[PDB]
Amino acid sequence: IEQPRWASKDSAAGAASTPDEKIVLEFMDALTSNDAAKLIEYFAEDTMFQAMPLPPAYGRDAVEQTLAGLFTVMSFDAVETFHIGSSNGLVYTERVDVLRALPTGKSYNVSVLGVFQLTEGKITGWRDYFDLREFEEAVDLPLR
Amino acid sequence: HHHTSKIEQPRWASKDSAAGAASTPDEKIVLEFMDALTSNDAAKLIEYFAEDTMFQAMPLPPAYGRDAVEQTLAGLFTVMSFDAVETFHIGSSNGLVYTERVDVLRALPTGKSYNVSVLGVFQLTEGKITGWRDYFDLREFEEAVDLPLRG
Repeated sequence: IEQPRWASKDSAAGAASTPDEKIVLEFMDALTSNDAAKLIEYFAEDTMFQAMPLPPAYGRDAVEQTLAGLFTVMSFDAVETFHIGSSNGLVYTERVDVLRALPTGKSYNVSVLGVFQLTEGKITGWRDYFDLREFEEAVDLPLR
Repeated sequence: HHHTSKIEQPRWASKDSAAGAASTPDEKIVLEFMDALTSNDAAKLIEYFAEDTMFQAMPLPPAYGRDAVEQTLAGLFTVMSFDAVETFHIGSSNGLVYTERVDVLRALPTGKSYNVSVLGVFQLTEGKITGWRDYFDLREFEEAVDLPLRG
């Protein structure tokens, strides 16, 4: 994970400053477990998840199942957040996702900017924005 | 070709009236800049940018420096039009503004449009943009409007 030339050089750039931002960074770190049943405990009943190039899942069940599905084909290997901010109950994270395709054994660093919506310390919404094509090509695995 | 103007509120969008409005001076500059994008006028837009700045539509190579940004944005405006923007959420922290939007982009060679779901980050110092990065999927756009920007 190279520090992009545009990443802040401030020692606090990618660190938490509120309880909600803290919940997210911990949830981000937990992703490396590739355990949907574990991660769903971070989510509220009324929630949704969407990797924006792909369709969205609505409901705590749909999110768990979607994450489980993703984990049968891909390993969350590492994360680093270069910027984190929040406002009005939404947490934004500019980060890098190291993803590893199990069927083909290839890996690619995905530049991601995500948004989280939290109520009472639980996630009511999660959307990651990135380019799907370049990831697919780099790991020889189509996901659409 | 036809394409409707009304942009539907996503099911996941916040119904908090404050979520989509500017609460600080840095957030207001960004919303002004997002309304100024419909001008497709690099010369008008670069006035928002500092000398030490950068811009990158992440699926495409970045541009560093004020001159590079202007030429890159101008280049875009020869092939695509910026027809409309709606920002569902805008947030702010430690000099970085974030905006969850839909960019209604139209390909000039074909006349076709597409709603691009975008999440963006802006870096500001003294009210001038030192950085702008928009995260989205490019293939969705290329295929929808039949305008190839990457080979």
